[PDB]
Amino acid sequence: MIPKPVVQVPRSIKSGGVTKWKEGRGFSLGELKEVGLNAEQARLLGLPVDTRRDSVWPQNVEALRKWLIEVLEGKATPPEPTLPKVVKVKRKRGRAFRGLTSAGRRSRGLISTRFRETHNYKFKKKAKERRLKKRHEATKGLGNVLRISRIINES
Amino acid sequence: TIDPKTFYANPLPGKPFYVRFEVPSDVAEKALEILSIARQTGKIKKGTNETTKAVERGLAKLVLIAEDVDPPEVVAHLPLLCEEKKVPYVYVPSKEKLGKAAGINVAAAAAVVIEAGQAAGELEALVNKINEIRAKHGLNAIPVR
Amino acid sequence: PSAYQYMAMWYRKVGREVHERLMRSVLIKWRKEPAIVRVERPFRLERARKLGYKPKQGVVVARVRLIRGPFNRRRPDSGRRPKRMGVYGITAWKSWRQVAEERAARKFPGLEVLNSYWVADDGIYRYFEVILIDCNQPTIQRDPLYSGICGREVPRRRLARRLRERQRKLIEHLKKTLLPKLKG
RNA sequence: GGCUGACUGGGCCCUUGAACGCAAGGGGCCCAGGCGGGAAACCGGGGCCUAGAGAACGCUCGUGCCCCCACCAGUGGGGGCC
RNA sequence: UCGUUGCGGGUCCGCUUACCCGCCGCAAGGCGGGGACAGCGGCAGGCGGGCUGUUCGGCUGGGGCGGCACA
RNA sequence: CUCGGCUUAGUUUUGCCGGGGGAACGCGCCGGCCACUGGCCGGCAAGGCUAAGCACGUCCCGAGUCCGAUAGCGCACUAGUA
RNA sequence: GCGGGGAAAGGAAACAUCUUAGUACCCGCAGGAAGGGAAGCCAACAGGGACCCCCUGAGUAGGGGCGACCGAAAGGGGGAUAGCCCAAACCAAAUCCUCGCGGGACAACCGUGGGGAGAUGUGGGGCUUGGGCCCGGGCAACCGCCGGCGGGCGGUAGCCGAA
Ligand SMILES: [Mg+2]
Ligand SMILES: [Mg+2]
Ligand SMILES: [Mg+2]
Ligand SMILES: [Mg+2]
Ligand SMILES: [Mg+2]
Ligand SMILES: [Mg+2]
Ligand SMILES: [Mg+2]
Ligand SMILES: [Mg+2]
Ligand SMILES: [Mg+2]
Ligand SMILES: [Mg+2]
Ligand SMILES: [Mg+2]
Ligand SMILES: [Mg+2]
Ligand SMILES: [Mg+2]
Ligand SMILES: [Mg+2]
Ligand SMILES: [Mg+2]
Ligand SMILES: [Mg+2]
Ligand SMILES: [Mg+2]
Ligand SMILES: [Mg+2]
Ligand SMILES: [Mg+2]
Ligand SMILES: [Mg+2]
Ligand SMILES: [Mg+2]
Ligand SMILES: [Mg+2]
Repeated sequence: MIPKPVVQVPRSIKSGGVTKWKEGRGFSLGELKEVGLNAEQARLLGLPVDTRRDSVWPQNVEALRKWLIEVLEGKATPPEPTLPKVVKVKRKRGRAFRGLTSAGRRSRGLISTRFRETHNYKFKKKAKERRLKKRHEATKGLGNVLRISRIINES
Repeated sequence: TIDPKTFYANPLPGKPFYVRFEVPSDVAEKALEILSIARQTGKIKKGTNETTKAVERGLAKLVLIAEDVDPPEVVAHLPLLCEEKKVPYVYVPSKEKLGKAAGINVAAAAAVVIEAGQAAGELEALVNKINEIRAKHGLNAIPVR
Repeated sequence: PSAYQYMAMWYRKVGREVHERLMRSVLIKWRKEPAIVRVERPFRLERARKLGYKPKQGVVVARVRLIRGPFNRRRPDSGRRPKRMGVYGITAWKSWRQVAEERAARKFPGLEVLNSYWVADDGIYRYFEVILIDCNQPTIQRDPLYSGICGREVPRRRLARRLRERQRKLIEHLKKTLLPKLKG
C-alpha cells in the first residue's frame, strides 16, 4: 500500500489551539531527502511529491522508509510514475475574439485577482445556482425571512 | 552615463538621428575593408547583441554602425556606449555590405573588430581620420585602442 | 546586459525625449498609411521578443492604428430609468489592445493572434503592433512556443513506455544503492 | 429677603392607549450624589392643574485614565457604547 | 481646464512640420490659406420639457372649491 | 497616483475601461482588510501551455407508483402537414 | 462554452438610489466539452501547498433609500491528480523550411545538391529544489522524432441456447 502524506491543518486564530491532521498534497523534499530520493526519483517510483512544502514529518518519513523497503525488496509493486503520460494540446481558434490573449486576460481580471474572484466567474456561479435552485438560491429573501422570524420567535 | 538628449541634440539632415558625423564614402569603404582583413586574419564580431557585448566587455577596438537600420532604436544605443567606453566607431551606408564584409549571408546592422591581425596600421590611420572628422563636427577625439 | 536592455531605454525616462522627437516625425507618415499595415520588423524589438516574436516564415507583425477615447456609447432612444440614460464617461470592458488584436485577426483570416503591444499615441490615435502566426506553416508548427497555439499531440505509448522503462531502471539501481542504507 | 431643583445617576407607577394589544410625549412617588430657602418641619427634577408634542438612517456636540480597526507596535485617521 | 502642443527670439512677437481648410493629382506628391489657434478626446460649470422616468395625499351627505372635523 | 464611469460583498479597502501623470531592479520589487514608519512573515507581477476529475442533449440505449387519442410533444395518422 | 454590447415589465404595497440582472435579447468566437490551472498565493509565528467541479463554511462576514433585498472568501470533506515551456544571462549560424537525386519500417531520419528564412539572432542553454558562469566526479544519463511489425480487447451484421 502506497503511503499517503500526513500534514497539519493550519491552526487558525478562530480555532483557539485545536489542531488536526489531514491528507497532504505530497511528500516534502526534506522528507524525501531523509530517505535518499529527489523529486524525479520519487515521481518515477509513483510517490506524490510536493516540492512547495517546507515541513518534514517523522511519521511521513517512517512510512516512506517502510514502503520503499518493501519496494526495493520486491514485496510491493510501485504504481505508475506521477508524471504526465499524455500531451494533448488543441489548436486555438479565435483567441483574441474569446479574450484569451494577454489583453483579454487583463480585462477579465485574471492578472490581478483569482479566477474565483473575477466578476465573470461570479456571474456564471450565481446564474448556475439560480438555474438549479441550489443551496441559498432556492429561496429569495431567505436572510430577511430568517431575521424577521428570529425576532418574532426570540422576543 | 552620456545623456542621449544632449548627445543626439543636433541630428544631421538626411540621416537617422543616431548618426553623429558624416563619414565619406572612401572612409566607409576603408573601414569595410579593415573589417574584411580582420575577419580573414584577426577577430571580429557581427550583430548588434554581440557588438554591444564586446563594447561592454572592453574587447572592442573599432565599431562599425549601419546607417540604414529601419527601426533606428535597434542600434541607437551603440554610439552612446562607444563614447562611454572610449572606443572609436565609424558609420557605413549599407547593412547588407556590412554583413558581406562580416562574412555572413545576411545584413548586419553593427560589427566590431576584436583584434586586427593584418590591419593594425590601416586601423590606426582610419581611426585618425575618423578622429579628424569628429574634430570638425565638434565632438572630442577618441584615441585608438 | 544584452542589446535589448539598451533598446528598452528609449521607452524609459532616459531616452524618452529623443524617442518622442523621433515619434513626432514618424507619426506624420504613420497617420497617412492604412489603418492596418503589415510591417517587416517590429518597432519595439525587445518587447516583441519578450512577447514571442521570432523572424520565422509565417510570423506576421501588423501595425494597427485606431481612435482613442471611450467607446461610442449610444444614447437610448426608448424609455429608461435615469441610471441607464448616461453617455459621457461610460466605456467598454474591452481595451483598445484587444480591439486592435481582433481587427488584425479580421484582416489576416486564418492566422492566430499571439500577442500585441502599445507603440505610440497622438492626440487622436493609438498604435499597436500585433503578432500573428500561421498555424499551417511547417516552420511554425514545430516551434515549442507556437505549438501551444497550433496544437500538439504525443502518442501515449511513447510516454508510457519511456516512463515505465525509467521506473524499472530506477528500481534496479535503488536496489543496489539505497536498500542497505534504508535497512541499516 | 435669600437663591437656580428649568440639577447629576437610577427605579417604580398613572395617562396618552377604559375593560383589552400598542410609539413618542406628559404627570406622580421615590433611592443615591451634591445643593438652595428655612429655626425647624418641609419643599424644590420649571411655570397652581388639565395643551404648546417627533421614529429609523445620516450628521453634530457632550462624556469615559472607556472599547475596536484584520501578523505585532507606533503615529494620523475611522468606527463603537451612553 | 488637462492633452494633442513643436521651434526660435524678448507674459509677448515670429516660424512652420504638427494640425485644420480648399484646389490639382489614380496614387506618389505639388499649390494656396490658417496655424500651435482651431478642431478633437477627458474633466468642470452654465443654459437646457429638445428628449427619458416619475409624482401630483386623505377626509368628504357623490367628486370638485372650500375647511382640517389629519397631531 | 489622480479624475470620470461600469461592476463587485469589497466597505476611507473588488476588478476593469477611458483621460492625465508615471517607477525600481534582486543592495530590487510586491502582499499581509484606511495611510505611513519599524519589526516579522509570505512571495517574485506586468509572456505561453497543460490530461483527469464537472456542462449539454440533435442523437443511441435502458427504466418508469408518468399520459392513454379533448390526455400525452402542436403532430400515435400522406404534421410543422393542409 | 468563451469575449463584448445590454433593457424593461414586475418588487420595493407610490417612486428615483436599488432590485429585477450582467438577466432577456443582440454582435463576435471555439470544443467535444469549453473556460481555469502550477503562488509577486493563503495564513499567522502553527502551518498549508496548481486548477476545476461537488458537500459545507453560509445567508456568516460584508453591501444596501442599512429598506426591499443582495451576498463572499479562507478553512474542512470528496471527484481527480501533472507538470512544464518562451525570453534573458552565457556561446554566435553549430539552426530551421522546401525541393531534386541515393539510402532508409511507404515514416522519422541519413548523404548530397539547389532554393527560402536567419546577426533586427535560427539553434544550444534555462524555468524556485532560480539560473548563467568556473572546477571535480558518475551514467541508474537526460531530452526528443516516427507509429512500421506482432498480439489482445471492444464497437459497427449475427449464431447457439432446457422442458
Ligand atoms: Mg441570494
Ligand atoms: Mg421601473
Ligand atoms: Mg395615541
Ligand atoms: Mg385597551
Ligand atoms: Mg400632549
Ligand atoms: Mg489576515
Ligand atoms: Mg486650442
Ligand atoms: Mg472640449
Ligand atoms: Mg416630460
Ligand atoms: Mg404625495
Ligand atoms: Mg378623496
Ligand atoms: Mg377641500
Ligand atoms: Mg375514446
Ligand atoms: Mg392531441
Ligand atoms: Mg416575474
Ligand atoms: Mg413599486
Ligand atoms: Mg406603477
Ligand atoms: Mg477541458
Ligand atoms: Mg482548454
Ligand atoms: Mg448579483
Ligand atoms: Mg535563439
Ligand atoms: Mg435460436
